[PDB]
Amino acid sequence: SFGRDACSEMSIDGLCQCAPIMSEYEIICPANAENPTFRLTIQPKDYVQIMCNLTDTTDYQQLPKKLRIGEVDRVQMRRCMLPGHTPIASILDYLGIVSPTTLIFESDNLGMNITRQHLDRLHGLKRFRFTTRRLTHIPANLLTDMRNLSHLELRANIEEMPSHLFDDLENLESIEFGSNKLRQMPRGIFGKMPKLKQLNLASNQLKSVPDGIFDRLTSLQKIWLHTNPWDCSCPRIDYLSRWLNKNSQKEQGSAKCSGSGKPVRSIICPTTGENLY
Ligand SMILES: *[C@@H]1O[C@H](CO[C@@H]2O[C@@H](C)[C@@H](O)[C@@H](O)[C@@H]2O)[C@@H](O)[C@H](O)[C@H]1NC(C)=O
Ligand SMILES: *[C@@H]1O[C@H](CO)[C@@H](O)[C@H](O)[C@H]1NC(C)=O
Repeated sequence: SFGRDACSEMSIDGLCQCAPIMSEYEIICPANAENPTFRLTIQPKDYVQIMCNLTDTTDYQQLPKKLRIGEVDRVQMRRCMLPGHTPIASILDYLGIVSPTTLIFESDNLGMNITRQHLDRLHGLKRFRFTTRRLTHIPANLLTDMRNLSHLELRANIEEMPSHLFDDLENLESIEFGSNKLRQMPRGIFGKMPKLKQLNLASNQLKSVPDGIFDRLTSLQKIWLHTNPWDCSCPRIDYLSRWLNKNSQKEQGSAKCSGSGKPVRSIICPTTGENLY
């Protein structure tokens, strides 16, 4: 495991400078650079922060060599590029990071779209957060085999969500899809969520939801649907207005009608005699 002795030795050969700050260590790569390629913040047996300043994926060869961080709970990556068509776990293995349960990936310099391969060997994760100001495509197989995942956060200006995104994922307790550009929610997306307690869909472009979309959320406790331009015309808002009125205790904040500004829960649609779902 990385400690005092490893930090002192790193400052001797001067490939990367190391300085112990508080109960943590700061690694600058390359040494004495005004704008370093890598700035690592390591707290042994707790967390690792990787601050990147890369122009292209080949800059990863400038990472500290033979570094053995060991077991940590959280890995935070900031401004880092997706390592081409190579898993993110390969960066983690090279730095000697062992079995992290939380991965945070935040970057405006991705260099490419995220794939299923980028998450290979990260099946053990319990918490995953992907953040970017860049418009990104979410493939249908992105979260396949992420069976230990209980907390998912995607803030990547996503417009569409694939229908089979949560296929075979059953341990999910929290889904944070707020502050994206979502115009639609596909029917059957929350069909197999027996443990889901929190769902955030606030600050998107949702005008409607398919009928029966939340009916299988048996463990649901909190839901965010505000800051969406909801179409409160009848019968379009019939299902959501009735559902929000019945589950009023679960709603966090207030979903409002694009026109009037009235809460969605206050709409009572008349009966025309048509078929319901
Ligand atoms: C990111 O993806 C954009 C859209 O990709 C399209 O959709 C996928 C499902 C495939 O069919 C692919 O062949 C299509 O191109 C691209 O337009 C965009 O260039 C990609 N971004 C980068 C940086 O490569
Ligand atoms: C990243 O490096 C460039 C020079 O390549 C520099 O202009 C920029 O300020 C650096 N970013 C930070 C956060 O220091």
